[PDB]
Amino acid sequence: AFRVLKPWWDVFTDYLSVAMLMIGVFGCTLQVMQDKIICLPKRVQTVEMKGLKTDLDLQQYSFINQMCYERALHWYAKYFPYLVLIHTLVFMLCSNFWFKFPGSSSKIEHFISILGKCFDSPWTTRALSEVSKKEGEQAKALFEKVKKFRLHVEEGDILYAMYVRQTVLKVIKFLIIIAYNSALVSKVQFTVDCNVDIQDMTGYKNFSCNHTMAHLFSKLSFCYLCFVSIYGLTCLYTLYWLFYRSLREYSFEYVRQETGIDDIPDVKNDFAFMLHMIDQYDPLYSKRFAVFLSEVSENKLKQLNLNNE
Amino acid sequence: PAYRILKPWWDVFTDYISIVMLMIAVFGGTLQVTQDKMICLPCKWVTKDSCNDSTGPTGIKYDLDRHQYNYVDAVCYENRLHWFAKYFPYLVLLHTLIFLACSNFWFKFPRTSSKLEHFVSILLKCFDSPWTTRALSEGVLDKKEGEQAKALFEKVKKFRTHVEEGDIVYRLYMRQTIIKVIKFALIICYTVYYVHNIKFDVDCTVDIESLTGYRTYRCAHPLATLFKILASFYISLVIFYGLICMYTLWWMLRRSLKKYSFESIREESSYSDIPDVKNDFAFMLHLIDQYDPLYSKRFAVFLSEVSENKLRQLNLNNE
Amino acid sequence: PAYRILKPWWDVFTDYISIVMLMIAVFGGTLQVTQDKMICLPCKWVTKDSCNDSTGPTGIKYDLDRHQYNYVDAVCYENRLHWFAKYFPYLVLLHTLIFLACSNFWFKFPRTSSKLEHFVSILLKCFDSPWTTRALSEVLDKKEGEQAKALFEKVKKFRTHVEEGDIVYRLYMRQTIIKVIKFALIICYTVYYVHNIKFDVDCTVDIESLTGYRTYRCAHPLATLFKILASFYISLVIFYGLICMYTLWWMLRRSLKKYSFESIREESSYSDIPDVKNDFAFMLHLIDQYDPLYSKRFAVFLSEVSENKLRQLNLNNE
Amino acid sequence: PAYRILKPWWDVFTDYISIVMLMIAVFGGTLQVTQDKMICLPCKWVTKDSCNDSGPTGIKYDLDRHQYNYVDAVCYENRLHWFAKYFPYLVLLHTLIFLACSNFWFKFPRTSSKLEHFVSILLKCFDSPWTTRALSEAKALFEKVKKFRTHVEEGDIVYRLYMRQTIIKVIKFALIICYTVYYVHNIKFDVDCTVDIESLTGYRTYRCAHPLATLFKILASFYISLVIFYGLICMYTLWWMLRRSLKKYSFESIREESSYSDIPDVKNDFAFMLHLIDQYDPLYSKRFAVFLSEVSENKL
Amino acid sequence: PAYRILKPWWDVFTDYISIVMLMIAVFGGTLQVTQDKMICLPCKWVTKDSCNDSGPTGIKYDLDRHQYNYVDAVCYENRLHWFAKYFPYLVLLHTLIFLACSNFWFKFPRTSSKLEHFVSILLKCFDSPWTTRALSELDKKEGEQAKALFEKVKKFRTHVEEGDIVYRLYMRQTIIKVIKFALIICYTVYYVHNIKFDVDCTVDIESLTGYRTYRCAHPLATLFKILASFYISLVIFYGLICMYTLWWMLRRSLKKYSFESIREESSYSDIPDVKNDFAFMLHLIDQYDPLYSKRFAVFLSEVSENKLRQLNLNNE
Amino acid sequence: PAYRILKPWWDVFTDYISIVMLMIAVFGGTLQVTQDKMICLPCKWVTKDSCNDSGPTGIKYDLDRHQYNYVDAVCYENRLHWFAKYFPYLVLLHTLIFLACSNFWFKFPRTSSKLEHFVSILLKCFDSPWTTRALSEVLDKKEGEQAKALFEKVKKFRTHVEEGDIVYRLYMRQTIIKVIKFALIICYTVYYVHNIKFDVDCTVDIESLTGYRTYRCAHPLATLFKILASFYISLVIFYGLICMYTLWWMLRRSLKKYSFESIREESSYSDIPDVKNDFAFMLHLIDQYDPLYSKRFAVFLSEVSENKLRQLNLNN
Ligand SMILES: CCCCCCCC/C=C/CCCCCCCC(=O)OC[C@H](COP(=O)(O)OCCN)OC(=O)CCCCCCC/C=C/CCCCCCCC
Ligand SMILES: CCCCCCCC/C=C\CCCCCCCC(=O)OC[C@H](COP(=O)(O)OCCN)OC(=O)CCCCCCC/C=C/CCCCCCCC
Ligand SMILES: CCCCCCCC/C=C\CCCCCCCC(=O)OC[C@H](COP(=O)(O)OCCN)OC(=O)CCCCCCC/C=C/CCCCCCCC
Repeated sequence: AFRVLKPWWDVFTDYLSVAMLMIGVFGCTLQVMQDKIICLPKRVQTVEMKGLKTDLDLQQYSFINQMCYERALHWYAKYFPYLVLIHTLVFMLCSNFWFKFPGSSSKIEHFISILGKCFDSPWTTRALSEVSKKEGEQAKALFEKVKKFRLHVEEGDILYAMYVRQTVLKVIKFLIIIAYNSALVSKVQFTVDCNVDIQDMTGYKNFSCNHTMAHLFSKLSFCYLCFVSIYGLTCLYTLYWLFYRSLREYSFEYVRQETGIDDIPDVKNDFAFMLHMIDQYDPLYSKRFAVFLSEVSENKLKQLNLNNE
Repeated sequence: PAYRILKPWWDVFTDYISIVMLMIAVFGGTLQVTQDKMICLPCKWVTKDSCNDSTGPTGIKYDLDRHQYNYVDAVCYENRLHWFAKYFPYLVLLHTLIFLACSNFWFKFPRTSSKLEHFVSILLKCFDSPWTTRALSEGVLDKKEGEQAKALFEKVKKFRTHVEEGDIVYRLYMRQTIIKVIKFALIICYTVYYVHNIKFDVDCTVDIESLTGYRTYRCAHPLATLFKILASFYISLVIFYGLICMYTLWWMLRRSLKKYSFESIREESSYSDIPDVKNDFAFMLHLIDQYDPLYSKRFAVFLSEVSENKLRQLNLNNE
Repeated sequence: PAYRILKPWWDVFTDYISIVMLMIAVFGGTLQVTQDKMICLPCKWVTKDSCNDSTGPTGIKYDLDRHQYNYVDAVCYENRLHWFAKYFPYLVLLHTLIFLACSNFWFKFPRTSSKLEHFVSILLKCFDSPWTTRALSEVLDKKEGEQAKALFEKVKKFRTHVEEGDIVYRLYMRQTIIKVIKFALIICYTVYYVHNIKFDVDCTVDIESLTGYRTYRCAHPLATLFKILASFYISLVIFYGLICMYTLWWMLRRSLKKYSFESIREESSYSDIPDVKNDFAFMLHLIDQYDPLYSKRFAVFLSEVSENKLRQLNLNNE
Repeated sequence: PAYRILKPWWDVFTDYISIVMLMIAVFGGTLQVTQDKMICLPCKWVTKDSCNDSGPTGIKYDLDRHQYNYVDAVCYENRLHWFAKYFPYLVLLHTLIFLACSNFWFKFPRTSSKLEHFVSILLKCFDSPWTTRALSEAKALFEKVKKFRTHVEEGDIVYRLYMRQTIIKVIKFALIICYTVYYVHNIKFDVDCTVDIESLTGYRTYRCAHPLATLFKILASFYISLVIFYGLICMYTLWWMLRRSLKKYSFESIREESSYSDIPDVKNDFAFMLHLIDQYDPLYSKRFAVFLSEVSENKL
Repeated sequence: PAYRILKPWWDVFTDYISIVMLMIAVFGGTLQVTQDKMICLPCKWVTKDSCNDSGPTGIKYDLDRHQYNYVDAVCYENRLHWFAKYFPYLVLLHTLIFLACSNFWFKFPRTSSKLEHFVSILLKCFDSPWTTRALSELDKKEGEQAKALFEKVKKFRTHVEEGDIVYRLYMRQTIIKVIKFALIICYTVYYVHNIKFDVDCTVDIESLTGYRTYRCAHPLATLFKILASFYISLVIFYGLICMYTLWWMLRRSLKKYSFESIREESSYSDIPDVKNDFAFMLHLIDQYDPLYSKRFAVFLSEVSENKLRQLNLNNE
Repeated sequence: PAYRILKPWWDVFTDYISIVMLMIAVFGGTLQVTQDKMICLPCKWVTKDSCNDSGPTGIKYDLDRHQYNYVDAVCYENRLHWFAKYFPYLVLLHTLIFLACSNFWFKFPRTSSKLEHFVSILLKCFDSPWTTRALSEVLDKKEGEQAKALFEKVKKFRTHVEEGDIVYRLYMRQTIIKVIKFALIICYTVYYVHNIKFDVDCTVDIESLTGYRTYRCAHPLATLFKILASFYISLVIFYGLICMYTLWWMLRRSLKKYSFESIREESSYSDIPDVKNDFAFMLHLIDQYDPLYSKRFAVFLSEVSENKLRQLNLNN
């Protein structure tokens, strides 16, 4: 189960990435339009006014339009949606980066399988009733399974460090995106002074142009900037929650406070990290899984099984 | 999928209204990209920054190129067309996306989503269980069916202990309702205020005399009446959405959804031991009552210790 | 999926007519969005704001720019072309969406959707029950007898649940009434305004200060096409009217809230099948309209004589 | 669909002809919507409202672009033949009515219920293990078959609806061929329009070129060919429903081949759909014979 | 679907080739709809009803835009070759005929019924565990399904050997495909050179325009030549596949299948030498996978039925 | 579909890369079909077939709109490079050929049958209830019959597939073709990507129809068709690198010999032989995807597990 190991901030970032992809696709379809920039030459040769004849054909106007689109419009105003698509693709790929690793996937699947089968175990409810037959043998087998999990997962710390790496990658990518987008968002202007030297072709040298979708691209850039800022705030909170409490150390003393048996130990490394995942999801899962960690609880279960047999 | 039981008639109504509103947003958006322009004609005689408006008739010669006309159209469309006429479909799309996010936030938020999927799964599988019909009819039972019945009883008990502790689902549904109704109020206020600025005839004065020769132009916005009727239809849809939202708020606040009394089911059957469920469990059971009281009636038989006593006795007989 | 049993011939016909109307609605909407325009040429000689209509021939020099022509087209399309000719496909789309909403509010409203799903499940379970064959014959396995008894109890519980109140019948009656009155209004205003879709329009918008001419003659190229999309649409509505009217007659020629099993209780030996009423009666009448065999083999689960026969048969097998 | 066997070769062949007719109708419809127009040019010189044609230099007409568009629209509306303008819509309507005639035998709830009952019992007999034992030499299934026979021999509504559908599908073919053949010569590339817009344009008569006429020609010819095929198929269908009586089916060959000779001669709607079964594959009918003979019921 | 088992490598190759030619037909038709115009400029100096072809300033033709459009339409209709105008429509029609000829095997009700029955019995023989158990050399449900399946196989074998309708239909389909391949290659190879970028039109519209001869450029002519070369290559590949299929049918009698190697490998050495249509569909099975015929052949020998009935007698 | 198991990480990576290349091919083709042209303006001053380039007012060329269109069409046909014109069609064809090379493994009927049968038995063994008990080391009649039939089918399928290697040979050929085509694509695209220029000097000699000899043209989509091409090249490089790694994965170890020493040593069933050829190849592919499938299947081929299964069946 890969949905359960995803906290609220991860789903929020996934939906923000989906919205950013939609913005990029809309910008690309905006760039599909043929009519992009409209240019007019400068210094052309009850008050009644008369029009200024520029003595230019339609083809000369089209040539001026394309020359000023290529050599006067800023590269950001032309290739913003493609950059948005690339950035949102990299953001989406790195969202499940700690999910797709082989060992990470194996330990996550083992944890969710063990936790789910513990959740439908009658003896968990039996031990909760004790705190506040055949199923005894199943509980003994599940205790050996929990010990196997402790030997199989706790020796490593790949998951927490790899999650920290993915979150740091998200934070730095948000920083770079915000930086260059704030630096280049002022380049998307309506009126552009185009100064291409096509005087030998059209007769004029200075042109004043307008980018027709400059306002729409500016609004799209500001919306993308707001989305990236929300993404960065979410990732900054993720970094704060990751680093303010040591996820290499899960204190089960909160279980010890209301539950009388004190034998359950303080798990370390990957076990503590994934238990913090499940605590962010639902703390009842951890408070129930706590009772399967003790050894004197196993001895009491063995005593009950000996009485039954 | 299986969440339809948790969506009452108001939620379905807002779901379909949001779908139609998104269709409106898409239609207005594609028209705005495609055929949104302003055909601008200069005023030959001006008087104090305004058009003067002073043997066969002959056309007025403006001596303007086609591209000077396009430049004038783009400049006046950018500068003097009201922002509402330019950004109505995108504002509608943003509002509908936020409405859909508010209506589907509790389905995606893990803390409430876990409780919701647990409730839906165990309630549906209790509804199709055979021992529910066996108990409500008041023999021999199959081994597999007996194991399913005892497992379902234990799961219902553990879920009842798991859910009644807090009221996260009730609080989230409440907050979604107030957010939706205040956003409806804001949407209707600003849309009604700014809906009259979508005009066919727009007088622009953009100071491009150095490039064209004329200063004031009289532009025609072709998609102004179509955008006006689209905005009126959007306002009507938002009005319906908001009225449904205040009905949902009144339904939430009139009674106490955090307290369920099973007096209807418990008096009807012989089981007088069914407890008065409270908190979040009571809230989603009230939602199911808004869908169908039969689901709650068939689920209440799993909350009584008399029923589990009879099940245990029959299972001991079978074993 | 399994709702096809609850759709009689009139419902299927109205669904197909609504689909065709939606097709012509999106067709006209595409035309109106993409090539809807108005070619307006000024009348050089005029008399009291009216078109006077008065060596090889030479073209009339109007001395108008292309953009002046575009402005004249836009103004006389906005001001003088009738609103019906401009917004007919949108009206057709809105009416088709309203008709579809009225047709599917039966299945989308949760209070009646739950009852409809329960009735469909119970009816299909009784349809596939082997004991019904024996019930229509006049040995079963333990599983067959057990499931027959369980579905007998389920049928009894469902009859207690649904027969208490009529919400399905009331909603169906209201939907038919709303569809009939919508057809009446649609036919009235469409027939009244279909004569304004004309190819030739004389426009007089007073833009002499911007163009130089007062009155113009305009050709609306799509108008004739819209005409063959309008009258045709009217015919469809007429069908959608008459069929719906028949449905209304079917809801008024007899009380659908009283289903009589007289034919079955006379043909079959079981004479104890009660005269079911209310929503149960209404859905049984709908199923009778679909296929009488479903109701015929469902009627054996409403009689206690068949229950006693099943109990005795199960005891004989035991 | 569920009636994969009740449709013989003529039914499926006409269905595919209808599909190809529908796609060419849609192609012609988008053709007429998107770029269908006509380019109209006046005759400058005149001799009794004509043009005389008394290096080379182009002829000036003193017409604006909008005057040309007005002439195009007016001549397209007035002097282009209505067939050349509404051929794809006529084809689309004809194919929609053809598909409605084909699927009304499927959509009517009484006939749909009867067909689904026969299909369900036929398939459950086809997958039944006892028919193999009978052919080598289910009681509730036999009683169901007898009850279905008593239910379905009461009326022949399915055969009557099939007959009516065949008559509509052949007379519509006749009308389509007559009118399309008569009017296919009105799709000309070069037309003459005399629309009397001299007060707005200055010219009276114009020569117009219809760019999509020739395509609309050959497609129409193509359409005619397809219709002919349809009609020919329908023609033989009429023969198939007039040479033999489909309301009475004889099981003589199967009951002679099989050990049981007590299979009665089936009548009515049962006979008609068993004739359809024999047209598709005789195995289904041969197999359903042994689920009908009362001698095999006594053996069952 | 269920007919995937009956289609050998040539059939699936032709299907993918045909869908590719449909893709190029759709592309060509869309481009012929959208940008199949031509740009015609009048020849200023006419010499013997032709073009003399005899700082700089542009040539003034005194023609409106609408006269240019009229000249374009008239010369596109009259003096452009019919191949350059109807290449995508002809390609679509040919591909549709190829699809119809390839799928008429599955749509003719007699042959479709035979093929569906063959597929059903082969698949249920694949699902049968007793078929594997017998080849390896008793459950009640296994015995019932087994007895039903051998009786099914005997009934099918008696049914299908009556007529070789399916083999003759496949022969006719291959012959139609190869002759249509020959005709397509002949006329397309002849007429592909007529797609030219530069054409000269002489349409006699001097009464309306003032010029007699015009020089026209067809912008889509080179793209249409590329598409025609692609179509010719695809049809050449399809035709070579058809040659191999016809040679496969004519190499050995497909109406005569011997199980000699199969019954020599297995303990059962009395599997009969089937013939006609059953032999044909079994040859197609061998073309797809010899394992299907390998596991199906045990249902035809009398020794296998004798031991099946002996084991049923032991069970009963 | 069912063949998701047989696709390792390199295969799904190339699938996503091919999907992205098809996406950019569709985008480039849409741009090429819709708005690919060039704006050509005549050069008033000509010197040695080139432009001299020796308030302000415009230059009057005295050319109609249709003369401009004719000049644009002729200089797009004759002087713009073929790579700039046909880059979207080339990337579309290359992506189609790469997808065909990827899926010819799945579509070839012999290898399709082998892969489908392998995947079917592997999925029914992976979900077999007997595997959990065997790994944990009475039997239900239905479950025992299913286990016995599954064991016999695994044995006979191993004998059926061990005879020859056709799946490995096709995979080898597909990887070789995919790397050779990658090399050719990179070479020719890198060589011809420099011909996509925004400014093109055209000289087409239409002075008789236009009046000018040399024109200067702007190709509006050139720069875009530059960067997309670069992007395309980047994707191809990635594709090639992945293919190169796959080629190395074919050569560093013998893919036709599989040893169960990773399972037979750990498990008590040390009697597992070394499978060979195609069976070894698909088992190595499973190990590339997930070793759990091969580990759970490995108990169904050893004979000690067969002995213990027969003992459990006898105990019932
Ligand atoms: C906010 C999200 C919005 C999502 C946007 C989706 C993608 C948008 C990008 C579009 C991609 C390519 C389409 C561009 C076509 C532009 C052609 C263009 O502008 O040419 C100008 C010219 C101006 O048109 P007139 O004839 O004056 O029309 C005036 C109407 N009386 O237009 C043309 O020549 C043809 C226009 C092409 C239309 C293309 C779009 C049509 C969309 C179909 C609408 C579907 C209707 C649905 C049902 C309607 C209600 C029943
Ligand atoms: C592998 C090859 C596959 C080829 C498939 C191509 C599909 C399209 C084929 C049909 C072509 C139709 C031609 C339409 C031309 C109509 C007249 C014309 O020239 O239109 C120009 C007009 C100018 O824009 P206006 O809206 O007027 O701008 C100013 C007002 N805002 O519109 C256009 O730009 C083109 C008109 C529509 C053509 C394109 C239609 C399909 C476009 C698909 C968009 C692809 C976007 C992909 C999104 C993600 C990208 C990473
Ligand atoms: C019953 C059918 C219902 C569906 C109909 C839906 C209508 C189409 C929806 C898309 C709206 C876009 C249409 C825009 C039209 C106005 C734009 C305009 O001014 O175009 C000018 C210009 C007119 O001249 P040309 O075509 O160059 O003439 C050359 C002479 N041979 O037209 C264009 O450029 C094309 C305009 C856009 C066309 C896009 C839609 C065409 C659809 C193609 C249908 C066939 C597709 C598959 C082909 C099958 C193989 C044969």
